[PDB]
Amino acid sequence: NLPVTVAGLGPMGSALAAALLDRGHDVTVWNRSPGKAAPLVAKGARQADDIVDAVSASRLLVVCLADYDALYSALGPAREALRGRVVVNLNSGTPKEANEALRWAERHGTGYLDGAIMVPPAMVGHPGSVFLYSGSAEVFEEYKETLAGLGDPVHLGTEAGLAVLYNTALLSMMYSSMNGFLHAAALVGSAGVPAAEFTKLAVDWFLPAVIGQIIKAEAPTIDEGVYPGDAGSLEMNVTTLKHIIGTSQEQGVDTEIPVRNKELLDRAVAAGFGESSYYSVIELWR
Amino acid sequence: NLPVTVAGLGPMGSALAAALLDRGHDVTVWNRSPGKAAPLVAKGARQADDIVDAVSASRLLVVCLADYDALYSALGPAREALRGRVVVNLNSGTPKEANEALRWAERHGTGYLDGAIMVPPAMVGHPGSVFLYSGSAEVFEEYKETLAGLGDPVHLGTEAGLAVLYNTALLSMMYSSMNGFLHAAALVGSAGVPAAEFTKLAVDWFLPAVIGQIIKAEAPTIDEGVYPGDAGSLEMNVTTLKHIIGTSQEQGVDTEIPVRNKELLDRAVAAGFGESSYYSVIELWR
Ligand SMILES: C[C@H]1NCCc2ccccc21
Ligand SMILES: C[C@H]1NCCc2ccccc21
Ligand SMILES: [Ca+2]
Ligand SMILES: [Ca+2]
Repeated sequence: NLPVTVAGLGPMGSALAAALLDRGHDVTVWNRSPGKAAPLVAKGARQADDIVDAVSASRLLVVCLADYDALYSALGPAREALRGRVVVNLNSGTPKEANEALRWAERHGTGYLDGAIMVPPAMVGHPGSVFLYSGSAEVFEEYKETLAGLGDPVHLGTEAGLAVLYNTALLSMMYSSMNGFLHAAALVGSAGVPAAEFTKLAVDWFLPAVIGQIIKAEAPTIDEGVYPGDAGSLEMNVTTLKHIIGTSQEQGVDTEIPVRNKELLDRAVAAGFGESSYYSVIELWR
Repeated sequence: NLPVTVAGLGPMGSALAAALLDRGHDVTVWNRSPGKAAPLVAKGARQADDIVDAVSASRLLVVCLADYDALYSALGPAREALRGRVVVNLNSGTPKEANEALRWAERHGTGYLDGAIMVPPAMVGHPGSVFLYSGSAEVFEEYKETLAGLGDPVHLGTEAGLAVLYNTALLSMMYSSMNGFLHAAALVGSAGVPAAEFTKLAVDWFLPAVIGQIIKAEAPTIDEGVYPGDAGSLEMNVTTLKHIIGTSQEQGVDTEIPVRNKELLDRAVAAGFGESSYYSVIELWR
C-alpha cells in the first residue's frame, strides 16, 4: 500500500481518489471545503483536514484544484512540508501557469509533473482513459506505474506547459471536427437519413480512412513548409466549397459552416497562397 | 470479356477506363474532343468517334463528363440507341441534377445509377477506393461485380441524389476536420512540435478513439432530438472555447478557428439552446 494524497475533491478529484483506492493505495484526501470526502472515506480514504497533514502523508501529491484556486495558495501553508515530495498537477489552466507552477515547485525542493486528463471523470481508471504529462522525466519514471491506474500515461516532454498545450490543441480540433460532422448530418438529414445511420459511413470509414490517412500522408509536407500546389491547389478548394454552399442552399440547410470555411480560404488566396496546396492555410495561423 | 463504354476522358474518366481495361473488359471510349484516347487505346481500348457508336457498343455506359457539360446534351444524339442500356453517371453536380438525369433516363428506356467517386483518379481500381451509388437497386445488383473493379461499391438507396448528397456532406465534414487539425498543429507548433509528430497522438489515437467514439455514442441522442444538457451543456462549451482562444493568444497563434466555433455556440445560446447538450447546435442548421 503505496501512500498517495489527492488534494481537490471536485468531481474530477474525487474520481482520481476513487480510482487510486480501487488500486489499493493508502489514499489521503483534502479539500478546501468539508463535505466532499465522505464517499471516499467510505471507500478506505483518510480525510486530512489540514493541508500540511495531507501533504505530509505521502510523497506523491495529486493536485486537482478548482479553476479559480491556485496551487501557490492551496499548498502555501505546507511550504516546508513540500520539500522532498512530488506534485502531479492535473488542473493547470494554461501553459504559462504550468511553467509558473514548475518554478514554484523547484523553489520549494518539490518534483513536478503537469498532466492533462483526456476523459471525463467517469472514465478515470477505465480502459480508454489517457492522461498526457509534461515535466520531469524522472518523476514520470518514478510514478508511471501508479499513474497508469488512472489512465494510460503519456509523457510528452520536459517543458511543463506541453500537456495543457496538447489538450488545448486537441479540443480545438474536436470542436471543428464535431461541427463538420453535425453539418454533414444536417445535409444527409435533409433527405431523411438519421445521424446514427450516417455514422456507419462517416465515422467507421471516412473519418479514419480518408481524413486521418490524408493527414498522415500530408504532415511531413506541412513540416517542410513549401506546400506545392501541383496535385491540387488551395484555390481549387474554394470552388468545391462554393459547390457545397450551393447544394446546402438547394437542400434547405444552413450554410454558415461551409461559408466560414470558404472565408478561411479567401484570406489565404488574398495573402498569396492560392496556387499552393490546401494545407498552406496553416501559415496564416502559426 | 464483358463490354463497357466510358464516355468522358478527363483525368477521372481516363482512370475509370484504365481500371476497366486492367480487369479485362472490352472497353469502348468516347470523348467530346479527340486526343485523349490514345493512352487508353494503347492499353486495349477501342475509340468510338461517334456517341451513337459508343453507346451501341455496350449495355453498361459509364459516364464521367466535364462539369459544364450535360448528359442530355452529350448523349442526346444517341436517344434511340440508349433504350435497353444502362447509364452509371459518375459526375452529377447536385442532387437535383441526379434526379433530373434519372427521369431523363427513364424517358429513354434506360436504367440509371448515380455514383460519387470518393478517391482521386490515381486511386481508382486500388485498395481503398470507395464509390457511393444511388438509384436503381436492380442496376446495382446487375453490375456490382463489374463496378467493384473500380472501387468498393456501396448502394445508399433508390433516391437518385443520395450519392451526391453524401459526397457533399462528407466533404463538408472533411474541410472542418482538416481545419481543426491544422489549427491544432499550429498550436503545438508554437512549442516546436512538428505536425508529423503531433499526428501520432492526434490521428492515430484522438481522431478515432475520442472524436469518432463520442460521435457514435451521441448519434442516437441526436436523432431523438431532445438533447438534454445534464451531462454537460452547450453553454459550458462556450467557456472551454474562451479558454482555447486565450491560450491561442498567449501562444501567438491565430484565433479565427476557435472564435468562429464560439460564434456558432453564441447563435445557439441566443436561440434558447444553452442548457441543452452541445449537439443541439445542429437544430439551427437543419
Ligand atoms: C464532449 C464536449 N467537451 C469536450 C470538447 C467537446 C468538443 C465538441 C463537442 C463536445 C465536446
Ligand atoms: C484533398 C482535398 N480535396 C477534397 C476535400 C478536401 C478537404 C480538405 C482538404 C483537402 C481537401
Ligand atoms: Ca431546413
Ligand atoms: Ca505566431
